[PDB]
Amino acid sequence: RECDYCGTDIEPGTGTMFVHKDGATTHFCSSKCENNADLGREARNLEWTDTAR
Amino acid sequence: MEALGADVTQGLEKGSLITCADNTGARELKVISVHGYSGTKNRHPKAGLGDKITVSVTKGTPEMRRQVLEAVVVRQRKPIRRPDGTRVKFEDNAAVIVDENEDPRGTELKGPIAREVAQRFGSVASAATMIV
Amino acid sequence: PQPSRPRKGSLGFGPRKRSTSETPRFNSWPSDDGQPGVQGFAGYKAGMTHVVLVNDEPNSPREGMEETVPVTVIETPPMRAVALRAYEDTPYGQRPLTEVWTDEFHSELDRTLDVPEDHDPDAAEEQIRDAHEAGDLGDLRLITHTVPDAVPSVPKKKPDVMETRVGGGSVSDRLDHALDIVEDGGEHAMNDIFRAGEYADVAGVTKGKGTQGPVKRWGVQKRKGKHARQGWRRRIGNLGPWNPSRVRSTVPQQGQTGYHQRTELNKRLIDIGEGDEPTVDGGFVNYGEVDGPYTLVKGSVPGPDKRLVRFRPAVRPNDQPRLDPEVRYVSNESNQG
RNA sequence: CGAGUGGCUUGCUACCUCGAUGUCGGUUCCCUCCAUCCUGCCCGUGCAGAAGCGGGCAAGGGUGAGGUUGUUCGCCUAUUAAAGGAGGUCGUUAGCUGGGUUUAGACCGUCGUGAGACAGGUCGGCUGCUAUCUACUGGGUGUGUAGGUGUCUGACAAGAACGACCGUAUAGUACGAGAGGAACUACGGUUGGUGGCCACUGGUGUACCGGUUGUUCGAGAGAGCACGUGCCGGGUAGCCACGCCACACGGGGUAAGAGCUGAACGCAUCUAAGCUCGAAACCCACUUGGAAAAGAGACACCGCCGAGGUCCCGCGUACAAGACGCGGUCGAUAGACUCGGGGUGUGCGCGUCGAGGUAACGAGACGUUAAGCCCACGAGCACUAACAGACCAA
RNA sequence: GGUCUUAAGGUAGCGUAGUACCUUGCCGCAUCAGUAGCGGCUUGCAUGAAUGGAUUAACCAGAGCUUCACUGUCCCAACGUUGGGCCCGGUGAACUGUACAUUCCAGUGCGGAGUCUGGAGACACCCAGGGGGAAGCAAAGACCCUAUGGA
RNA sequence: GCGAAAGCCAAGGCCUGUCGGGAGCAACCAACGUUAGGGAAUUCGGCAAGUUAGUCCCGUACCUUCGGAAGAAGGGAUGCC
RNA sequence: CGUGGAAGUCUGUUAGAGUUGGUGUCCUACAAUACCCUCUCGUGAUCUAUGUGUAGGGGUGAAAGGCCCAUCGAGUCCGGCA
Ligand SMILES: [Cl-]
Ligand SMILES: [Cl-]
Ligand SMILES: [K+]
Ligand SMILES: [Mg+2]
Ligand SMILES: [Mg+2]
Ligand SMILES: [Mg+2]
Ligand SMILES: [Mg+2]
Ligand SMILES: [Mg+2]
Ligand SMILES: [Mg+2]
Ligand SMILES: [Mg+2]
Ligand SMILES: [Mg+2]
Ligand SMILES: [Mg+2]
Ligand SMILES: [Mg+2]
Ligand SMILES: [Mg+2]
Ligand SMILES: [Mg+2]
Ligand SMILES: [Mg+2]
Ligand SMILES: [Mg+2]
Ligand SMILES: [Mg+2]
Ligand SMILES: [Mg+2]
Ligand SMILES: [Mg+2]
Ligand SMILES: [Mg+2]
Ligand SMILES: [Mg+2]
Ligand SMILES: [Mg+2]
Ligand SMILES: [Mg+2]
Ligand SMILES: [Mg+2]
Ligand SMILES: [Mg+2]
Ligand SMILES: [Mg+2]
Ligand SMILES: [Mg+2]
Ligand code: NA
Ligand code: NA
Ligand code: NA
Ligand code: NA
Ligand code: NA
Ligand code: NA
Ligand code: NA
Ligand code: NA
Ligand code: NA
Ligand code: NA
Ligand code: NA
Ligand code: NA
Ligand code: NA
Ligand code: NA
Ligand code: NA
Ligand code: NA
Ligand code: NA
Ligand code: NA
Ligand SMILES: [Sr+2]
Ligand SMILES: [Sr+2]
Ligand SMILES: [Sr+2]
Ligand SMILES: [Sr+2]
Ligand SMILES: [Sr+2]
Ligand SMILES: [Sr+2]
Ligand SMILES: [Sr+2]
Ligand SMILES: [Sr+2]
Ligand SMILES: [Sr+2]
Ligand SMILES: [Sr+2]
Ligand SMILES: [Sr+2]
Ligand SMILES: [Sr+2]
Ligand SMILES: [Sr+2]
Ligand SMILES: [Sr+2]
Ligand SMILES: [Sr+2]
Ligand SMILES: [Sr+2]
Ligand SMILES: [Sr+2]
Ligand SMILES: [Sr+2]
Ligand SMILES: [Sr+2]
Ligand SMILES: [Sr+2]
Ligand SMILES: [Sr+2]
Ligand SMILES: [Sr+2]
Ligand SMILES: [Sr+2]
Ligand SMILES: [Sr+2]
Ligand SMILES: [Sr+2]
Ligand SMILES: [Sr+2]
Ligand SMILES: [Sr+2]
Ligand SMILES: [Sr+2]
Ligand SMILES: [Sr+2]
Ligand SMILES: [Sr+2]
Ligand SMILES: [Sr+2]
Ligand SMILES: [Sr+2]
Ligand SMILES: [Sr+2]
Ligand SMILES: [Sr+2]
Ligand SMILES: [Sr+2]
Ligand SMILES: [Sr+2]
Ligand SMILES: [Sr+2]
Repeated sequence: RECDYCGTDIEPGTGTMFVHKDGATTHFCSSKCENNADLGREARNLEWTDTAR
Repeated sequence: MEALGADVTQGLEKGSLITCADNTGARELKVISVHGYSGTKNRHPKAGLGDKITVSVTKGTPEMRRQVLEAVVVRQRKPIRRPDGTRVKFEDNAAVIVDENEDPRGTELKGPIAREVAQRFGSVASAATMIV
Repeated sequence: PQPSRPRKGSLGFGPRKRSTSETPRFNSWPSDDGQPGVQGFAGYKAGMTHVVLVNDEPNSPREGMEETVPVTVIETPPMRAVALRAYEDTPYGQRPLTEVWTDEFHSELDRTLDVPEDHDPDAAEEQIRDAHEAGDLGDLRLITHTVPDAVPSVPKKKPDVMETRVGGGSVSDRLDHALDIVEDGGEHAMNDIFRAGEYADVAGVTKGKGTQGPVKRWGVQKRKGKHARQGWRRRIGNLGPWNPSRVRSTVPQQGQTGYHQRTELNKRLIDIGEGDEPTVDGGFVNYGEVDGPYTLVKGSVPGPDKRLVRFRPAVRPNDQPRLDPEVRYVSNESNQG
């Protein structure tokens, strides 16, 4: 699995999956990715993100 | 009860106000008790994903309001742990009103439901639209 | 009428003082059954990682599925059974009779012991066998020591010495089994005693925390609400009633917490290998890199990294042995982060 | 109607205390009692079953959360296996609380000519002390046993280290017309308690990196101050719980009870002698402490001109002093450096762009730049520092 | 009762009240559950008209009650910051002190004992700690009675 | 900046709100910062802490002695160039 | 609509005055009435300095038996007095 936010591979036996109100699902590899997402930042706009680079 | 298949950190207590994820006419529920639970001195009785709870209707239709009913916890904000180590958390805390036989009082369920809850309460699951 | 409530903490691990030996001392050993064999081994704690295992439990709904299991990596290089001590049965319990030592000693055993220069293994053996003919032989145990030098992550070279009981078939067969092991040089490995998938009891001296108060040491509550603002936050209500006019040792008080011997039961051994498969990127924090004989113990193990931990075949297992679990994955992701 | 036991209620007495022993309730923390609420094992039934009801042994463990009221009590609600009662100065202010009671202010009703009063109500209203002794929790130094190192023994001591529940199979079975509806046993999980641990999730993280407001250093760069971070965002190590791991089976002796054999008393009789069974309770099992156990212990090796130890030095798996543990060139113990592994989020400078603007100027954008800065971790590496060296010792 | 004491015999209003003993009065509202609070009833133990009654916009560090929002008050505690605390140099008091004193369990005793009795335990000294006991220290009580006391 | 407000800085003054040294510096206490999920369940009582907040625009109930209630409430906006 | 600028008027740590709560800190104190935060007032029956007056069964008192130099239901000193 890849982190639906940054794009890196989620280490097996790690991370969290957030279940949206509409039933959608977001697999986060870490708290950092979750926190940046909560601030409304889009992964492509953050240089350190695999998605961006 | 039948093993949940996941480890839960109870995210609710006696007195918590949660969402009623169904079409019974009850919009908001207040946790009053947790089925089969026994705490300890000073400890607030806790409830979480998969637990059956006695509840009170705080918001909703006039006929439903103030009624003391049973319900099943379908979603919670505090993470739960699945066998493969992944944590799972929802956008809100929700329960579905249930009867003496554990069949949902309402006809339709609103929002996603945890698979673990779906397995424990089959009839509650069959009414589910999305099982995550 | 004042709600009931269990007391704060167990009275079974007292007194809560600093341990006399940093090296753990088992206070019990397994039963005597099949083939004779050393009833214990030891290693050094490195750190933890997780593993993905295939469910073995035949009574589990998840039998045959992937499962993530926490694992503590312990470096378990070969040890040396340097001597065979015999105990005789006396009206005052068991007492050491004699010991049969060797010639081959590790290059740095002299950092702890006064290595024998003139010894007579045959006279000791003779004395032991004579005691057996008389039926006064209590039990047989091996003086064992670790080889810290084989573990780079551990600074010490001074071997850690402990006594490990030898149990097995009849006394004659294990007396001979013991002597065989010792005579070689005493070299034995984790493999010789344990098989991956079995349950072991792990002993170790816990992490030290120096002096700590009742809240952390015994789990007593903190003063609540207004009672927390008057000048008392982490102090208990009272040291006792008016009568008896003395403070009972049972009241939760401040003192040494940690650095105590603990013996944790039923620790499943996930894998016994050798090399760097379990090692972590960047190295185990405050430890180093693993690349040698190791043991993956399910869950936690008492003590900090670098501490000597002891293994022993489980004396009171709850479940049946499900040998050689299938390890699909072993995390090597950095522990820093 | 009669006979008792307790000392939980109330009354009685005035024996102790008024050059002063801080009232009620609660809270917190510890020990206990049994007249047992649950749990274990039993007996009877107006015992089919399921469930009741009554009784016996039994104090191991448990007995919780909430609404009014200061309440104790009690009423009430939903949970529960059950939500038992009592003693410890009606345990517990040199522990807390100040809501009740019970000063000085004030109001009401009633009483009083009045000052004032009330075993009525009401609003406000003060709690000091640096522990000498003893007690206990933890930590040291000495003496005794009587040169050193290592390993043990186990008299004693502590434990609840484990208690309880739900679910599945048994089984829609036994039982019962039906309705209803078990058990042995084997499994899965939960809860309360207990000990430990940090890979995972979560918290912190005034290490660190970034953004940004006011002001000062002329601007830029880079900084100070705005409380021990100006504010905001992220967060390594570490510490943590909201996270993770572990906490029997089985023996032995019994109670109540079910029985065997069996006599006094040819019979009968579980009892008088003897015996087979039988409780969550008792003992063992398991964990923890424990050579100062005065019968002051055991074994092996080393040494008595030298074993070992101390000072010293580099350090932490240790730590309030002390103690403990490791390394000291026969070396990787700490640091520098370089890698690795991490945190933040794209540096200064310069170039292009940029709404505009004659121009000056210009917030900002892109590139250089997976940049820059930083690291309590790891590895490599003797480069620096563990040098020099003093001393005790049968 | 369908007057009598002692003049009159409570009118408007308000009312279970800061007044109502009974009392958690009854009905209702609100809450899962409300000796509280509010509305109504009210025969008021013992309301009531400048001993002022009723009512009231505005005002209030005045008493009580409810709701929304919020949060470590709580579930249940954690980590961190600064000053102490601990160790070292220097400076350097006070409270308190019949005596002895290593105590513990029972008992006894003017019935609430470290010191009496019987047992049990107990090698000496020192550091830190929270305060169980010394009916700890601080005051010839802050309650009650007494005095041919005081104001 | 509304300001004799805060905060920062001059002129001027001071390091005398006058004992120091050491331990990542333990327990415990005083003042504090940050705390997941629940959100007053705590308590006699939201005590303590917190929430809100400046300014402009929209909009503003019962009741009223017509003054007031009222900043009721509720909603939106806010920098730089 | 504007002007005007009233008020024992509002906000306000302006100066200044005061002190609801914390039942916080202190309680051999910094202090025989102190410290911090919160809180109240702040154009008036306001606050404030100096001067001046009222004296003990007497003053003064928007009244608490409050105050009259750390003492007041009758000051302090000495005397009556051993
Ligand atoms: Cl408390
Ligand atoms: Cl409940
Ligand atoms: K008295
Ligand atoms: Mg409680
Ligand atoms: Mg980590
Ligand atoms: Mg991560
Ligand atoms: Mg008397
Ligand atoms: Mg006293
Ligand atoms: Mg009985
Ligand atoms: Mg008991
Ligand atoms: Mg009492
Ligand atoms: Mg006391
Ligand atoms: Mg006190
Ligand atoms: Mg005190
Ligand atoms: Mg009151
Ligand atoms: Mg008066
Ligand atoms: Mg009062
Ligand atoms: Mg009424
Ligand atoms: Mg009149
Ligand atoms: Mg007196
Ligand atoms: Mg007096
Ligand atoms: Mg009096
Ligand atoms: Mg008289
Ligand atoms: Mg008089
Ligand atoms: Mg939280
Ligand atoms: Mg309560
Ligand atoms: Mg407040
Ligand atoms: Mg004047
Ligand atoms: Na205090
Ligand atoms: Na007391
Ligand atoms: Na009696
Ligand atoms: Na009390
Ligand atoms: Na019991
Ligand atoms: Na109650
Ligand atoms: Na008393
Ligand atoms: Na007090
Ligand atoms: Na009290
Ligand atoms: Na038995
Ligand atoms: Na009247
Ligand atoms: Na006022
Ligand atoms: Na806090
Ligand atoms: Na004491
Ligand atoms: Na000086
Ligand atoms: Na006009
Ligand atoms: Na004040
Ligand atoms: Na006078
Ligand atoms: Sr009590
Ligand atoms: Sr041992
Ligand atoms: Sr032992
Ligand atoms: Sr206080
Ligand atoms: Sr006593
Ligand atoms: Sr009994
Ligand atoms: Sr029973
Ligand atoms: Sr009482
Ligand atoms: Sr009552
Ligand atoms: Sr009071
Ligand atoms: Sr009362
Ligand atoms: Sr009264
Ligand atoms: Sr002697
Ligand atoms: Sr069943
Ligand atoms: Sr049926
Ligand atoms: Sr600063
Ligand atoms: Sr702000
Ligand atoms: Sr019997
Ligand atoms: Sr000895
Ligand atoms: Sr009338
Ligand atoms: Sr004696
Ligand atoms: Sr102290
Ligand atoms: Sr200057
Ligand atoms: Sr000075
Ligand atoms: Sr932070
Ligand atoms: Sr409340
Ligand atoms: Sr409450
Ligand atoms: Sr607004
Ligand atoms: Sr004004
Ligand atoms: Sr003002
Ligand atoms: Sr007060
Ligand atoms: Sr405060
Ligand atoms: Sr102070
Ligand atoms: Sr004071
Ligand atoms: Sr003005
Ligand atoms: Sr004077
Ligand atoms: Sr005189």
